[PDB]
Amino acid sequence: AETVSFNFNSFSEGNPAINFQGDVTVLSNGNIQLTNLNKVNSVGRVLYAMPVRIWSSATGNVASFLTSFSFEMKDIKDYDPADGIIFFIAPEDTQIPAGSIGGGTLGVSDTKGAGHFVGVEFDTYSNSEYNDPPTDHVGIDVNSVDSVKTVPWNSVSGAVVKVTVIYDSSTKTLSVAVTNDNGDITTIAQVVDLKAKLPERVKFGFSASGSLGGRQIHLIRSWSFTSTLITT
Amino acid sequence: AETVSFNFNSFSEGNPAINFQGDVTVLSNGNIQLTNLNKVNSVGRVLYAMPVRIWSSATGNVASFLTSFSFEMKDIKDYDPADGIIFFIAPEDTQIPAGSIGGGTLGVSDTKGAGHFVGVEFDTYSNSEYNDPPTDHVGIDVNSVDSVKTVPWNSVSGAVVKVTVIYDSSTKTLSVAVTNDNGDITTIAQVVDLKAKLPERVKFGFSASGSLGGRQIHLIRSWSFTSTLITT
Amino acid sequence: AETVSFNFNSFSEGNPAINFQGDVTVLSNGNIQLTNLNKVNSVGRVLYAMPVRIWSSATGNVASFLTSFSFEMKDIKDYDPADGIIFFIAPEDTQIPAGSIGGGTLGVSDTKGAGHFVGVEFDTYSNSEYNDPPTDHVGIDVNSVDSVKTVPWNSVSGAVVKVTVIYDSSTKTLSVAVTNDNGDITTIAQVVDLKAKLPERVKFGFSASGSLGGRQIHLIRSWSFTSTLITT
Amino acid sequence: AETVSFNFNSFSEGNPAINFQGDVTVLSNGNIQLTNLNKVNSVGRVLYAMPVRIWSSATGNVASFLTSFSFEMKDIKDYDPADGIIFFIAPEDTQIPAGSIGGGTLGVSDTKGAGHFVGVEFDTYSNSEYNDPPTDHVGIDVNSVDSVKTVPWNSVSGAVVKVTVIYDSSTKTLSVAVTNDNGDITTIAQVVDLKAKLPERVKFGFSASGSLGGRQIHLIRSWSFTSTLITT
Ligand SMILES: [Ca+2]
Ligand SMILES: [Ca+2]
Ligand SMILES: [Ca+2]
Ligand SMILES: [Ca+2]
Ligand SMILES: [Mn+2]
Ligand SMILES: [Mn+2]
Ligand SMILES: [Mn+2]
Ligand SMILES: [Mn+2]
Repeated sequence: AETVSFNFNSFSEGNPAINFQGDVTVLSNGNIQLTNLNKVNSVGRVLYAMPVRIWSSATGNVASFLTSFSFEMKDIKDYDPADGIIFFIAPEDTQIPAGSIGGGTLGVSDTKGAGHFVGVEFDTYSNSEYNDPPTDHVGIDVNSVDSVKTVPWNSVSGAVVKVTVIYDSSTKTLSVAVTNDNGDITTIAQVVDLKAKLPERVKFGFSASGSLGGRQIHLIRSWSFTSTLITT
Repeated sequence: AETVSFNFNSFSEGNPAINFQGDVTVLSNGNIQLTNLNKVNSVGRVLYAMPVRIWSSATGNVASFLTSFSFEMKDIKDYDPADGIIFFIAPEDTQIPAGSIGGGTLGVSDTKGAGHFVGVEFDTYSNSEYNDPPTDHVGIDVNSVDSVKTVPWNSVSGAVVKVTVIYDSSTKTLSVAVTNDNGDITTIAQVVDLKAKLPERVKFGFSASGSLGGRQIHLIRSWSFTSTLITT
Repeated sequence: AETVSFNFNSFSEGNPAINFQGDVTVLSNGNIQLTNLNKVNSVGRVLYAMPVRIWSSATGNVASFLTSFSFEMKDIKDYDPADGIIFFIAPEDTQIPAGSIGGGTLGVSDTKGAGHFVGVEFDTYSNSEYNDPPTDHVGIDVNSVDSVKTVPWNSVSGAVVKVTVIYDSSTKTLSVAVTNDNGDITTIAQVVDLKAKLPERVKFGFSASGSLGGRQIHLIRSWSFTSTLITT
Repeated sequence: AETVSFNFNSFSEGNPAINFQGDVTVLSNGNIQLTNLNKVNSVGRVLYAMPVRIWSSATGNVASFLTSFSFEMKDIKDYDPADGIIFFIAPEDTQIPAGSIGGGTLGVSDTKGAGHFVGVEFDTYSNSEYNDPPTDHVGIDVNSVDSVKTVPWNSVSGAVVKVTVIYDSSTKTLSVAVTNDNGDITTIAQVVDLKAKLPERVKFGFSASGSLGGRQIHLIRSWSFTSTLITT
């Protein structure tokens, strides 16, 4: 029984359990703000320091994890809300793409839209070049921001959103259940083999980016985590 | 969107929001002791008053729901810790089986271990008659307690456990993630069609049965559920 | 040397192991409920019947003890949560203060809040009448409820809390580490010469007190304890 | 609050959560074995991989921590048991003393007997040079295997121990509570200022060494940590 869990009701520049990437910045309160509002093509990402082992080439067993977080996006004239937020998983050596252009890559892929990540994106700005659907949305991305599957979601300025991902390794089904402002929930799922698209040890994080014409406020609020691996 | 949401920190026998059925009683703090210990073949069930439409035959759309709740199963000599609690989903006119028999029917099935329902059971006694595993577990039950899928679980006496369930209409997946005391977490997932296996309107609830020689305590401590069915 | 250890996962009116006092009552899930909620100025206590010897005058040595216990306190309209639970150590003949008054005495002190005992008080009502910190606090008490040491704590309604308490004799330091629900721990410590405060043999127990305006649910869940006295 | 909890009921090589040093090896049943037998002057350390910041230069606050763990020492024909185990706290960039003699240093101090580290030790071999007591003892070490204070203890071949440590920041009182196979608890405490003896960030871990004449089995059955740091 190999478990790894943690809790964050407020973050802070300092706590080694958390490492920053890009323009993340800690707020007077406790929240985290990924993108910078004055930089062009900004990119921010944040992830748990110590990496997590999600499977053993020894037992072949895959790990199951339960997570949940609360973010919040918010408009800001005269720019356009973009591009959004992505909850990802990446090799223990993941850096913000080389000279990343930011924009709709969500700071996790390259210009073409690819990279070595598996995540959940809360895309608010529909990017043609990546086959985004003409509306805001929740989607599953694998080694590319050209989501494998998506789902009609609605970004609400100032709305405090709440997410809950459940990974059942016995089926390898990634399950996402978003909890909007008003109550309506949005659910998305996609059977993705982690042991096949990711290395033994990986890192869990949050990325958010903006273009030149679009910049929005990206704040992460809470992120509890627990992942158990079985070894026998 | 046609949503339905509620949250219970503690209940009562009066709050018409809850339907009590049988041995079900209510502690002096809000916990719902399902089974009675002095009675043999006891059966406790607590449905959620107001029924919920989980699919419109007109639109074919199946509702998606995210629920999380907490229970507790504490031993009591000289009996056995059987059979356990079950979070089921059954038609709006559902009632404890005609001339029930506690035991491993859990208050949802007949003698043959059959019935009209869908649920996540937390089994602690191996009743070979309905082909159960050899140890405590968590199974997904479809019109039967002879589970469709099982994962080895570990019930702990006087252990506050946490269950989070996500049903994603799109994939018709019933993701289950248990969070035992210590920290380790147990998960099991499956594909259920509800619509296929159920009427448009039903009720969500818990249940607990108790054989002749084996009785135990089944406390339901908290419960939140939010269902939504896109339709328009 | 001479050790005295025990363990309680449940209790039950019909066990010579514990003396009941006040308005105490045992629930169906094996839980000592201190205060009864339909009475003004309620005081129920509970303690190990067999008086334990913490120190002997012949040798001059004091014993060290290790104890852990868990309790649940829960809110309810229309009264306000108070006053709270207190783990205390008193003389072998310790009785509930003559003609109690409830309020911030926790069943150990009188009207002036002073008595013969030494205990840990998980406080929920700021009884300024006894120089109480303006928030749910934690503190060590020595012959009164006008704490020597206090620590901002935070009691969560309907939340299961654990507590480990250490008392080293060589330093006579009372260590206390409260583990809330969410995980963070609140701790407090102090120097206390039991030998100079309490008599050779003393009983250990729990006590909760209510008032006319305010009341709440006091649940003592489990209790294991161990103490060793050097005899040379 | 900035808590950091984890816990292992068993260990496994590779798990990025743990860092192994020296002669450390993991047994086939989840136990770690700090020392090597057929080797001379064996030293074995195991650290919680990720660093925990034990104090903030911003507020000046220390953190409190509640950790408990289980260790076992067994005799091997006809090498005398030596020297013992040590739960320590030291600067993250902590490595095994270059050219460590092992033995009475337990591999956390040099020949002289000093080193930058705080820690509780379960010493079991009279090392005149380090002013150790005449018998198996326990002690709170502060930058020297020459314990600031020790108490009599007793290593029992193949016996499993039970230790609970609590460091209350409000008093800077590190208190330990041992539990011999038989039952007697063993308390010892001391005021160590983890704010003034170490650097904001440290690593926790267990170290075990030996000699040529002295050798033995050191196993660590399970370790569970938790440390909250208030930041406001
Ligand atoms: Ca985009
Ligand atoms: Ca059964
Ligand atoms: Ca008070
Ligand atoms: Ca030594
Ligand atoms: Mn997209
Ligand atoms: Mn079953
Ligand atoms: Mn007080
Ligand atoms: Mn020593």
